[PDB]
Amino acid sequence: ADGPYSGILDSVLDAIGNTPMVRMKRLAKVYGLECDLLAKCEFMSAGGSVKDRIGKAMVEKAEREGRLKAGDTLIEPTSGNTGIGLALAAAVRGYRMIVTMPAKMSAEKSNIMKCLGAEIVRTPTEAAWNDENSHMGVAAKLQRELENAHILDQYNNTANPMVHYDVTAEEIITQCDGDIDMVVIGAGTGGTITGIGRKIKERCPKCKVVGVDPKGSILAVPDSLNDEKRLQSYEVEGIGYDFVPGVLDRKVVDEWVKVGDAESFTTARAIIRNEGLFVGGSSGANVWGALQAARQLKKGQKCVVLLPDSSRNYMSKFISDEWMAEHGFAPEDGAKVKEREKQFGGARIRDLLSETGATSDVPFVTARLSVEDVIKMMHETKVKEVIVTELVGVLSEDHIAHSLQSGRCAMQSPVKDIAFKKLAKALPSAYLRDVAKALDFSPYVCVMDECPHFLGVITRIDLLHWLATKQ
Amino acid sequence: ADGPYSGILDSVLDAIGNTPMVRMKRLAKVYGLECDLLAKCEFMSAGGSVKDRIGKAMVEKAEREGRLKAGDTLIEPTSGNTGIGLALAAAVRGYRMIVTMPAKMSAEKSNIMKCLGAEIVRTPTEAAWNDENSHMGVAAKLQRELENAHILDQYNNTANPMVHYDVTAEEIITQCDGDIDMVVIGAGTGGTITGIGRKIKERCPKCKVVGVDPKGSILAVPDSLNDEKRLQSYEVEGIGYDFVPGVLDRKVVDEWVKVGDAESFTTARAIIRNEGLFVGGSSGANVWGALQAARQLKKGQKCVVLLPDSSRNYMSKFISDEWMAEHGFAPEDGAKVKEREKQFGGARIRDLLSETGATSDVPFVTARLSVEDVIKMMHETKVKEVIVTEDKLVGVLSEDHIAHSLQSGRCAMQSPVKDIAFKKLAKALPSAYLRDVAKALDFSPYVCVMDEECPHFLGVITRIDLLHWLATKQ
Ligand SMILES: *Cc1c(COP(=O)(O)O)cnc(C)c1O
Ligand SMILES: *Cc1c(COP(=O)(O)O)cnc(C)c1O
Repeated sequence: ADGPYSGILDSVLDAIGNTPMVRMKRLAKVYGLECDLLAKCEFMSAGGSVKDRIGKAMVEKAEREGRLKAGDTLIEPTSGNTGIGLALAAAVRGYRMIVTMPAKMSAEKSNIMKCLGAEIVRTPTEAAWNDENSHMGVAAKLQRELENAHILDQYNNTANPMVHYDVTAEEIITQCDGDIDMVVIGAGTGGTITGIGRKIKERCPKCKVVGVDPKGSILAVPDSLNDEKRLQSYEVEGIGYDFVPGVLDRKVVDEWVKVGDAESFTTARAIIRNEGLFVGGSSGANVWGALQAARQLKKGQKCVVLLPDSSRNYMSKFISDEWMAEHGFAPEDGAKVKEREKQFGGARIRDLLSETGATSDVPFVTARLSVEDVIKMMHETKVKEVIVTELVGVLSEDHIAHSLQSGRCAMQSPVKDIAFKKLAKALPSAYLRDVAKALDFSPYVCVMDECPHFLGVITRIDLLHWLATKQ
Repeated sequence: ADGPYSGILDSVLDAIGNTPMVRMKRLAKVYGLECDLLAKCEFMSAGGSVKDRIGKAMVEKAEREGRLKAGDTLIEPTSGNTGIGLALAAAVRGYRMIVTMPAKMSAEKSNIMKCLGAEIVRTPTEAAWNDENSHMGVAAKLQRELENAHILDQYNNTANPMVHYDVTAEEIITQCDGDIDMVVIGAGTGGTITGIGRKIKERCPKCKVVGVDPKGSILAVPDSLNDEKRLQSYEVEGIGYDFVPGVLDRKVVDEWVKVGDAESFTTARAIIRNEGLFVGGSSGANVWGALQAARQLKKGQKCVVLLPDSSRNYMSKFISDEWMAEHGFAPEDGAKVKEREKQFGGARIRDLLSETGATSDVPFVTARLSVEDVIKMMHETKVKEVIVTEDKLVGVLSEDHIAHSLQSGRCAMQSPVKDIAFKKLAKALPSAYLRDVAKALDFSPYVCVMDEECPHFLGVITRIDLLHWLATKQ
């Protein structure tokens, strides 16, 4: 029904948590998983991350003990999500924010906490925690040098594990009705996995707890798992560290699963494709860990896995196939890239223009002609489309007539006002895959932008016609 | 309590909606609005848009009437959000998706609809609806040319308004306990405003219904409100059209408010700054319309405004200050750009290097020196940091990281310097202002001056140096 949100909320802080649990039947069918893979969609919170809970909780704990007054400054090292949570709490309750985060983290997080009025200091990616330039070290320095500064230190604050122990684990227990068999959590600061695993093993001791640690970190036990890649940076952000935080109770976890960046990202893409959950890279890491760990289970029993943050923090980072190509990551089993690679193959627009028989050339105009003369030329030449020379764009007779009737195109007005400005430059050597990719952003694709002696325009409908000629 | 999500959900479609209502006390205090401004945070749905509801429900209607079977293809013209909703519905229930959307719309929508495995064809932005190259006309053509293809036509499908009439407006009424005085809705296809306004006027006739359409659309009544910008393109996505959709009943709405791009985006950033709602531009337009319409209201009464979609669809578009500067929009009264403009002004890094006093040339290394020789030279020169050459510029190296990596088993003594150097860096020049280097420091930890006369760098600059400079002023 409507119990948590049926009322009126005083602020965004009152909208943190209460994240739904969804069954990943399609992904399990894809990967051949017998058990029920449940997903705690923590990325659906108000801040789009699991760290909203610990941010709100640290702020409430600070205010409860009188350790924090209005106008004070908050400094916090984070991979990006705790910074966003604390910036939200500060913008709501009137606190100043100064964030220290490594340069490796995506720019979306920095821009988001900039929109929230948080000063952001960046730290080198390769710097260990001991260094003078670590995000925690720079946080401590800023705390020392600044007046009325505060650091809640999510790496050691007791609120971080205790709140996942109090509300999050209780949420998953109440919705799973107590019957939980396997719990897969990503290992960052470790407060989440500690709290959740402890609270679920208290009331459901038969449940197994497996932690996910990226290849590069030293959080998994024993070190024989880390020796694959020790202290080497990874493209996934949010999980893994070069030290055990105070809130991480490594004795709560039963298994550890090392996951690389490629597997994490391809599993996140598979989640988005098959389930429709806009999740982050750490979610893909956790889901691949679950796919590796829960294979011994059968139907009936349920394995819950966390989805820490949403795609918002990595919109331009890993959703874009170009960045996946620059890193050489397998995009997905079922995706548009491989579909186009299979259907088009090595076909280039030379083959299409030759098999069609387009020995014609689209007429040209000086891009400053009047509507009267261009209408005369369009009616006398019998062709439909025209491209304006110099590129400015394209112009069709239908748009000409409709805009002239719509009161936007006077007869004496220049063509530049009524032309189509969106265009994509191509050349005959380009493959059909790349022009199909470019058509995702531009409606038309003009060729030959040698000499300006292009032949015509190519669009998606022509690609579908080409796909109908073959096969 | 826990009523809607206390159980397990079979799919993502069962997790859309149920969006909470938040009171925007801080934004009202900032803008000086006496009444209670309620915000329906529709952007927090599973798909991050208000169109998730209409997509799910149109698919439910198609399946319930036997008009849709597994394996079929779904085609729909959209500004980006209805496409996302129908793509989620298709990926879950096993349908094929082909989307037609104008090129004006953001690239994040295109990329995310590619992630759901949907074919995406674009249409020219300046194309009128009568053109055969418009998204709706191209969708009709694709339906004509393809087998088992269907168009649900959110512009004419009666599910679109009736869902907001059935569930969304009921949610608003239950959350407001019936007492609603004003309701402000953005006018795109017109389904949401029609449905919600009708359902509230049925149960709360005292409630006024105000519609928001961008300057450029012709949905306002009378036409004297459009003559500002007749059929002029706008940057906001989701609201306004060049024709009245079949679902929009313009008689349901009482007032109309025109909003431009600049006001919409400035109000969206102000919402993000003061309330903490990662929301989109059309919501800023709606909130500006509400601020201009409910000014006459007094304390106690409630003015409800809908926020259709989230910032995810405009992450790189309007959250980034660079693009808003490219379009010349006032970012916000209180923001980092104007704060730095005020605190720093026209100050350049030469003033900082002169006031502190550099009179020095930072040590330099060939970036292939052994750790033995670099530690020897650093101890003999007494300096702390060093800059390493090409193996362009590679970066900086500090003795702290040297020692800590050496003991960490990551720095051999015979290893090259490039292993331990910092690879994130930003190129600067003495003439650069403090504001631009402060902006660049948001992405790079270090900033080196005068890179590539002669390659004679004068020093390295960090945020702490800017704070120390601000400590010499008041
Ligand atoms: C915080 C976070 C996690 C989980 O970290 P914990 O320390 O275990 O709470 C996972 N992924 C991302 C991206 C995160 O930001
Ligand atoms: C669709 C949409 C609207 C309005 O849609 P209606 O159905 O006409 O209410 C507003 N903003 C955005 C971003 C949209 O996508």
